[PDB]
Parts: sequence; C-alpha cells; structure tokens
Amino acid sequence: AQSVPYGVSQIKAPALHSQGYTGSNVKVAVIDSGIDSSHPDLKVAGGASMVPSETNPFQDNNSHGTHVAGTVAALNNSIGVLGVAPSASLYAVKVLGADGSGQYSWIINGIEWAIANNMDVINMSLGGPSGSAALKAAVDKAVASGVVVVAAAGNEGTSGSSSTVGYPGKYPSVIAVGAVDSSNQRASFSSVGPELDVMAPGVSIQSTLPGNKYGAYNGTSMASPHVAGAAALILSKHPNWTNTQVRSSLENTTTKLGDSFYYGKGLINVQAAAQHHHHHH
Amino acid sequence: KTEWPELVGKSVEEAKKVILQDKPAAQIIVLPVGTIVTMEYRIDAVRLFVDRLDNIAQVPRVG
Ligand SMILES: [Ca+2]
Ligand code: NA
Repeated sequence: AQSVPYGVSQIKAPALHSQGYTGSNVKVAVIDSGIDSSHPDLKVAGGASMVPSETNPFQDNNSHGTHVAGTVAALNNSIGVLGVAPSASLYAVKVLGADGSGQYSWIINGIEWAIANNMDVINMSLGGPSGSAALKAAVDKAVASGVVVVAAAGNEGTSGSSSTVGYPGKYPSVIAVGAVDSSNQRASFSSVGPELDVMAPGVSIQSTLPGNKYGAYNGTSMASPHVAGAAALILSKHPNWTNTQVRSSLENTTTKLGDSFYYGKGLINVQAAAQHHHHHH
Repeated sequence: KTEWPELVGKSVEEAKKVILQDKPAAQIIVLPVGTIVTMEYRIDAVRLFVDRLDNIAQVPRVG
C-alpha cells in the first residue's frame, strides 16, 4: 500500500490531486547530489552531472538528492510514499558529490543546464553562508528565463536579530523556504531573516532513499521540495502562468503563522495557490 | 553544546579532538569552506569547514 507523508497532506496537495492535477508535463530539476533512478517509486526523465569525479547523475552516493526528489515527485502507485507532484518530469542535475558538497561553479553549471534544457522549476535544497556575483547571476538569469527557483532557507537557526538565511535562498529572485513541523511550529534549526519567504514541512519527512529504501529526514532541504512540488502542481493546473504568477500565488495564499522574521508569509497552501483568486487562510 | 565558535582559526585536528570530547558519537565530515552543501539537518553530525591551510574557517555546529 502507498502512504501519503504528513507533509504532502499538510500543504493540501491531495486537493490538487483530487481535481486531477499532479504536475504532468512540468519539468523539475532537482539540483542536488543526483537521484537514484533505479528506485521503483521514482521516475527520472533526464539529467546531467556537473561533478567532475562523479559523472553519473542517476547514481546518488549521498542519499540527499533521492530524498528531495521523492518529496517532489514520488510516483502515485501502490508502494512507498506519494510526491507532491507525482506526474512531474523529474531531472537529476547532480552538482553535489557523495560528501554533500559542491563548488560554486558546479552549482552554476547545473543552473545553466536547467535553463538550457527548458526546466520549469528548480529545486535547490542546498546553500552556503556566502554568495558570489556569478551565483546570483545564474539564479537571476533562470528567473528572467521563466524558471520558478526554490531553495532551502538554511539550517542556521537564530542569531539574535541577524538574518541567517543562506545563499542562494537569500537572493531576492529565489524563493527561500524554512521548515515547520506537523503542528506548524518552526523547527529550531530553520534559518530566519527578512529573506525567509514561506515555510513548508521539514521535520520527520518520509521519502525515497537509494537502494529502494525510505526514511524520515529533517531540514530546510525537506521543506524546499514541498514548495518546488507545489509550483509543479500549480503549473499543471495553469500551464500558462509565469514563474512570477506561480511565486505570487504561493506567497499570497499561505496560512500565516508567527512573525515574518521567523515564519516568512507562513505555511504554503497549494489548494488556495491554484485557485484564480488568492487570499491567506 | 552544539556550536564551537572558539574553534574558528584552529587546526582541523584540534577541532576534531575537541568536538569528540564534547560529543563522542559525532559523525564528523570535513569540507572546504566556500562550498555549497546539502541542507538536511543531522543531529548526529558536525561538518567542519576548512580553509586551504586546513584550519577551521566557519563556526562548527551540529547539523
Ligand atoms: Ca508511491
Ligand atoms: Na530569496
């Protein structure tokens, strides 16, 4: 039997599924550590590796990219879990090696590959404390090109009144996503700051792991693909909406939680986002 | 204890030793500072970011 992880229900993805929208024909690049394409609960449509010593993007030697991918798009069938956008065209854009790290130029080359390959959505469950002009230029170019770009806010927690959102989430063109649990409480590790845009579930998130496994992970890495997946649902229902419109639809329909420094606009609600008229619940 | 700001500017070797005294079961990974990394939160892990001289270049923390 398939299970629906609590986070997929929490953002109201099943309302879109019941309307008949599952992310079909929407291309989502998981820019990450690769995706294990042999997992029976995933279907990987293509991809490319920018990691010079790990040239197969369909081999995930870390496990992280495969978990993220399952939250985006685990298949709708009778096994495993169900992704937010289970019909999405999933692309493994491997820019992180086994140890979970990548050079800036690797990430940038993956963002470039996603633009050149007409990806509709990028998920980047990744980050660091410093930016670069060239990283900023890559994400800005992807957005200018029409791509919805979503990233983890970071797991730096709080630091008095300072922003702790990392890059690339900290860039204005990228949607930065923080993590809540099943009661909508901010996870203690979740980064904070005026750059925090929206929240999604990122505590004890069950998803696919390499070698035909499943497991519960924690992080703003787990929150970000709920939002990438949501963008794919919205696009499958409104294939002409621009990235601009998809981003505002998600921002404008959140369930407001606490102060925006800690929670941004609140929890995404993809049911409300995918209506024509938007308001917060 | 989940952050070690006093280790910034120390050798990677001394950092590992200190962190393992405070958290003997820690899963330590050493990475280059100025790289981008996955944003899962692993309560058992400490990532140490080193500069090109193998000294700690970022406050180590759990995650
Ligand atoms: Ca499934
Ligand atoms: Na941002």
